Amino acid sequence: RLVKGYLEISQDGYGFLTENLHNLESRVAIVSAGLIKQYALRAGDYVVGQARPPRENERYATLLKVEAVNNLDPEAAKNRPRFDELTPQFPDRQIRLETTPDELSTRVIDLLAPIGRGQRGLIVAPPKAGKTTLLKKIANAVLKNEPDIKVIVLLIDERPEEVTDFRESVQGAEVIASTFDEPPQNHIRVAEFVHERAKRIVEEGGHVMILLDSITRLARANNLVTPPTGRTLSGGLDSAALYFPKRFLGAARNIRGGGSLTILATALVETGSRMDDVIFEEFKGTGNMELHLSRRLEERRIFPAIDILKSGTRREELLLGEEVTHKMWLLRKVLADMDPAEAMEMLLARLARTKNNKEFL
Amino acid sequence: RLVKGYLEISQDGYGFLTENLHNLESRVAIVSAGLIKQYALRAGDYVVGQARPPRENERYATLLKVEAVNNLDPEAAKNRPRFDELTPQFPDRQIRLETTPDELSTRVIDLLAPIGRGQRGLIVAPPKAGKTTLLKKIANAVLKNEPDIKVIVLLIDERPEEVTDFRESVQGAEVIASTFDEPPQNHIRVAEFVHERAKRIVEEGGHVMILLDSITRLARANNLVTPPTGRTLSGGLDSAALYFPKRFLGAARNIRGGGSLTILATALVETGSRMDDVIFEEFKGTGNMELHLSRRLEERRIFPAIDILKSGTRREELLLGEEVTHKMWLLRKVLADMDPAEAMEMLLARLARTKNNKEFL
Ligand SMILES: Nc1ncnc2c1ncn2[C@@H]1O[C@H](COP(=O)(O)OP(=O)(O)O)[C@@H](O)[C@H]1O
Ligand SMILES: Nc1ncnc2c1ncn2[C@@H]1O[C@H](COP(=O)(O)OP(=O)(O)O)[C@@H](O)[C@H]1O
Ligand code: BEF
Ligand SMILES: [Mg+2]
Ligand SMILES: [Mg+2]
Repeated sequence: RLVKGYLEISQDGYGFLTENLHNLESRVAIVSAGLIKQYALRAGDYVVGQARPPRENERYATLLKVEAVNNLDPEAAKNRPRFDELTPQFPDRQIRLETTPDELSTRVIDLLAPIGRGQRGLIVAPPKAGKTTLLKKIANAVLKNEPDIKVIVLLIDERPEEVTDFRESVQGAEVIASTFDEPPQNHIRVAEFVHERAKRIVEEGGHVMILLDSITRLARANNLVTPPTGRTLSGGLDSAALYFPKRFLGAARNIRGGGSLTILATALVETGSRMDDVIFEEFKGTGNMELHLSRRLEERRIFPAIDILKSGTRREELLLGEEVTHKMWLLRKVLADMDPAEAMEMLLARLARTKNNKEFL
Repeated sequence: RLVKGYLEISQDGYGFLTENLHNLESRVAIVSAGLIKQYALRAGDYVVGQARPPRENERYATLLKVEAVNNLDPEAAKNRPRFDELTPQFPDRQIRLETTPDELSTRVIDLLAPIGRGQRGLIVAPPKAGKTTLLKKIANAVLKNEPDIKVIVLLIDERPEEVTDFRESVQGAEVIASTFDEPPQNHIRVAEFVHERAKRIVEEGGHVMILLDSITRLARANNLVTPPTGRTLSGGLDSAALYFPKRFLGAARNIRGGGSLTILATALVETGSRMDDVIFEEFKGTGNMELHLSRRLEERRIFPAIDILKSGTRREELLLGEEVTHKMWLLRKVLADMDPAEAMEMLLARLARTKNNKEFL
């Protein structure tokens, strides 16, 4: 009998193998501390192994033998550089964007913010600005441009029917979701489990995409979970709550020894709460990529409703050639001085004629 | 002897059958934990059954036998998917509106926010902006367009005489009311009971329609009831009180297995308190419909006093055909630029000539 799951090591030295729901389930498989020490297994490690029905007085199946860890033969787990000791460097492998149903979005993103491997990016938009739809387009583009990259879609505290829509429209990539009906406890648990899985995969030199809608809601759950920390930060935030979201996002990095962790998350702003603004400014100092969306552009029904002037990445030269670098610099200079909605309107009109490369030509 | 009511399960595993007043009554019928276990009854379930006079030393009549649960035989109770387990989808069945005493209002709403089954909608207006009268029009229009839909009206913390007006104007559709004379505890209890009833009916695939005036007042009661939660959001809002209103509203959804829960509620804004505005922005992120009414349009006595540009839904394509989609897109493009009051004036003048479908022609 074969069982599979993702390792979750408890406090007692033994662990369980989880399902896609990322929660304790009746079918989880027991993993003894002996096996964990035997294979240097770590939280989030994907374990596949033959198991047996539980004996009498046993409520969960026990993993008799470990077969594959993170899809590989487990000796390599013993002698590998730990994810935490991997050298972080800047995103050195740009990732072109193109999605057929709306490739305006992909070309505009590419012209506004290049994506590499190890990207620590954020999209900052008010509610109802295509934020979620842009995330969908990016997911589709990645699953066409980088099929090799494990694309993980994490949805925290968001709308269930949107969860269904992405699950259906992601063409099978790992969609982990926890709707707003769930308490922040569920959100934090699922997010951390997915995060650990991603770090374990990257520890195997893997390139991982995490499309995290509502990182702000994740921070909200973190604050709701932070037990006191004492004083209150301006806006209602807690001083020690944002440490966990900060670490969570900062995990995204490029590795010199193989693999990359790229987390692209969606940020809410212009929400009337100092809390949201403080979270945004706190995360911007950690991220390498920002794309700002304008509420007014959406109000005019101009899509993608991007605020071009505020958008950009850091170290684009590492993701773009000199010709492309000068092209983008020219484009920003031309558009820098002038109004947002008009900017998107003529950018769309000019890019609509042809693909971006010819739009240059 | 027969009795009927709605099931309210106590902490001790037994329950009582309630009347329309949605509270403890002397006439409530005891329900043993047994019957609940056999019939798998749940809170809000409507139970009808032959009862007996209570024995000596008994204060409440006891349900000797269960005959029907939610108007259907008890067997289906044992084998049915739980409401929490129902797959949510987008509102896929538009509900077209009309009320004879004001077809202007209903047709403008249809042109501004088409309604589907499972709609999580909201109308946002300052005090004295027709929100109550508009809700009255919607109640009347639904009781003419969708008699099949169980029309439940919930009036929380609102003017009593308006309650009574709705009583003789709702034409018998279930209305559960709790004026501002009641404490917030009564509001919370009654709202939760009605909510559970609605979920239980939809669990039987029923299309349930909930018109909730004073949802902001419901949130006020939630905040007043929340025992501490420690910190406070800007404007005086509690950090954890709003979870319950959020879950309450998010219950509204479209079920892919049949039935729907469509909740439309009245929101108060421009009230001079950060609290109402924070509530509005927070529920806007959960609702799939917003219809904005302008105080100035009321002050000019122009009705309905709708702010067209701010009003709109999400996924209209699922509720309207392509011709209607293009028509409304054209109408907004034309109306996008015009002043609120004057835009409404021109709209009313044009639509007054004919039924909306001929106004298209
Ligand atoms: N590129 C687009 N094309 C068509 N509609 C869009 C586009 N972007 C946004 N919208 C509309 O805006 C609404 C909100 O977009 P969404 O991204 O889901 O919200 P948010 O930006 O707050 O996550 C959607 O219902 C959608 O119809
Ligand atoms: N369509 C309308 N036609 C005539 N009078 C209206 C209309 N809408 C609102 N009003 C007037 O505005 C006042 C406030 O309306 P209502 O929505 O019932 O109260 P509130 O908006 O303060 O809850 C009422 O006294 C009513 O006479
Ligand atoms: F309305 Be957005 F999705 F926050
Ligand atoms: Mg969204
Ligand atoms: Mg009112």
